[PDB]
Amino acid sequence: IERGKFRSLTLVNWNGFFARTFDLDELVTTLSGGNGAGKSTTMAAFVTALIPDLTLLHFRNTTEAGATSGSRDKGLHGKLRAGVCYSTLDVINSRHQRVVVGVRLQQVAGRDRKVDIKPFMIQGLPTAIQPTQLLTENVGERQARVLP
Amino acid sequence: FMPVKLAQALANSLFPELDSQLRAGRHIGIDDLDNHAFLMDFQEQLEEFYARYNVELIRAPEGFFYLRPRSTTLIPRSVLSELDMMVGKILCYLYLSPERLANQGIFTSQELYEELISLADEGKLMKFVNQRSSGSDLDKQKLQEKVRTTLNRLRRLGMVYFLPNNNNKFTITEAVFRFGADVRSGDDPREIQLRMIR
Amino acid sequence: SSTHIEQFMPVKLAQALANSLFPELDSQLRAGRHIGIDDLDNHAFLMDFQEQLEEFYARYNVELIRAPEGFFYLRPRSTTLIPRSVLSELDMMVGKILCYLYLSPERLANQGIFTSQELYEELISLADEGKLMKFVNQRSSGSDLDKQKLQEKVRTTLNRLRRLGMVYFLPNNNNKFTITEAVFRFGADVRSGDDPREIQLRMIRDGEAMPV
Amino acid sequence: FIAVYQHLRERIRQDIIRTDDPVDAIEQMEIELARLTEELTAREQKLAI
Amino acid sequence: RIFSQRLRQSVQHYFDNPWTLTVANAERLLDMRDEELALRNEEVTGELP
Ligand SMILES: Nc1ncnc2c1ncn2[C@@H]1O[C@H](COP(=O)(O)OP(=O)(O)OP(=O)(O)O)[C@@H](O)[C@H]1O
Ligand SMILES: [Mg+2]
Repeated sequence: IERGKFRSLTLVNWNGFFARTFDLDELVTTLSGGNGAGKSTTMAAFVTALIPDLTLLHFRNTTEAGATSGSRDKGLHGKLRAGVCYSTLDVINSRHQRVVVGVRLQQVAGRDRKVDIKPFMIQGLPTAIQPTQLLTENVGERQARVLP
Repeated sequence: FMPVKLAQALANSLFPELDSQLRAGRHIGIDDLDNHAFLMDFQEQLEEFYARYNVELIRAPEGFFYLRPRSTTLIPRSVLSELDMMVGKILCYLYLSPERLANQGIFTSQELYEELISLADEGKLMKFVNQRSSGSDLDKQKLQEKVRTTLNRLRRLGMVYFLPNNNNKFTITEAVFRFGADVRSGDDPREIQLRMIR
Repeated sequence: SSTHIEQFMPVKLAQALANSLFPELDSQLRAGRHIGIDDLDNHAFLMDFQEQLEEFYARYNVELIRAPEGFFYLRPRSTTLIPRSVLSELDMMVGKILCYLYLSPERLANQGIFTSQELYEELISLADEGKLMKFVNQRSSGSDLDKQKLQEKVRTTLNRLRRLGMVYFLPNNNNKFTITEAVFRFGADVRSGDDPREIQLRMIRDGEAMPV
Repeated sequence: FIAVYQHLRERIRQDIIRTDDPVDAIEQMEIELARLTEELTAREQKLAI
Repeated sequence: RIFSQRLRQSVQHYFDNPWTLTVANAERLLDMRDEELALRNEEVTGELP
């Protein structure tokens, strides 16, 4: 039997990323770059997309690992920009079925730094469609817009 | 077993009282010297103690402590009235700069009454009293009554401290900020507070 | 030695407070719920650490009490740290009737399952129907609309007693329910064959009951 | 002594034990005890199988 | 035949000395009324990589 695999990860309107798509590897994928480049942010987006349970999600620093802190802020809100945001995964099923899972993220206006999540799923999408293009509208001269 | 410092904390004579208060929803500010110091000292363990109830112990950035229930709260929940929030937002506005020179931290019921009346829309006012009411004396009287009532509620919350005499004059604590607006880089507090009030 | 649980707290009390059952129970108890023999988990827990709990709650100026029938409950003192409230007279009428129903061997064959209609029928059989109707409405004179209103008030108060833990509805049918021994507190004014006035005085002195 | 008796009189559990006489109540209680012991014996025998 | 008389007469004559029991009635946890959720909408745009 052929085991399923994760094909790619897509980020839209995150802190520092407007619309970026990482193509995963069959065995190992590495992220490199100086401090503050955005590696841990990519990890967080993936996990978020995986388990949208807002109760659970808590992104501590790598230092202070293992300390149950109850911090005032879970650390997700700041990784998002104003407006609408997305995080999606493309998966090839053992059945050789292409399925697109993801979440719609959006900041909540108000003093409390809260976040809203709406999961979604897509089945049967043609192999020629890329999520980056599916989630954006081409407005103006190569100045695309994101769509709700 | 149980962590030693947690056992120490809840063995303290101040705990029962503070527990009682907290469960009620009271906010602990810098004014309550002993309670605030106690929370500062034993926060790391009290947070864990109250997490067992599916209730969150939060320290606001301004400095005051309070409890926030989850959906799964073990403590029976209760919710504020629209009028309540109205009033609260009002008090947040009154925590102004000219306040210092205007009243030296001590207000009166009439200040809030008149501010409420002046700043709010008629329609929502009506909604607060009864939709069939129309600009009548009796209506105003009832509104006054409700104001007093809600004010008392708030005092229970610890938002507002009445000066110790029968007359209705009070001072506003920092914890009123919980009503306040979101602050963005360079934004003027007066404007944003009014924007939400509108 | 220092940094040792015994310095601040008895081991058994800390062991109790660390149990997974405590928060539930605490929450409930504070809310006024009575604990009987049927909810094993809770009851057993109570039994195991009785004295520690009593000592604990004492801090609050409240007595953790154990009735002879085996049910636990909270009785606040005058100086209580936790608020105290009183039941309505309609609640008492339904309470004393539920008590007589529990005792009745004539209905023991039901295996504890009673219907709101049977309760209502027993109540009207004993109390003054037309005079009791006064609490529903000052003009009540036996009209069916007023009789249905009385039945609905009964349904409501019964629902409140359920929350106090005095009665349990069936898992799928709400028109039927089962009694528990906690109802015997409604007989506190007559369990001893003595002068009613003196009994009443004793009860108010103990903080069990208030007049109206 | 009177006080003692008065004290005790309230503490009776249910109707079948309503002998207003404490001392009289004792035996009834004990009867219950024996009854319960037999029921327990039968139940633990059932549990084994 | 002990409680029949004892309890029936109490219900029959309750209104001559109405009395009420006491219960623990701890306060409910006051919370903010949830306002209608207001998200941030900004129609963001940008150059595509
Ligand atoms: N919640 C947040 N609010 C504001 N800025 C944040 C937040 N989380 C991360 N940042 C900033 O985003 C940038 C990316 O941080 P991130 O941890 O993803 O980088 P990195 O390349 O993984 O770094 P490092 O390897 O040092 O952990 C950094 O400037 C960090 O300060
Ligand atoms: Mg990082």
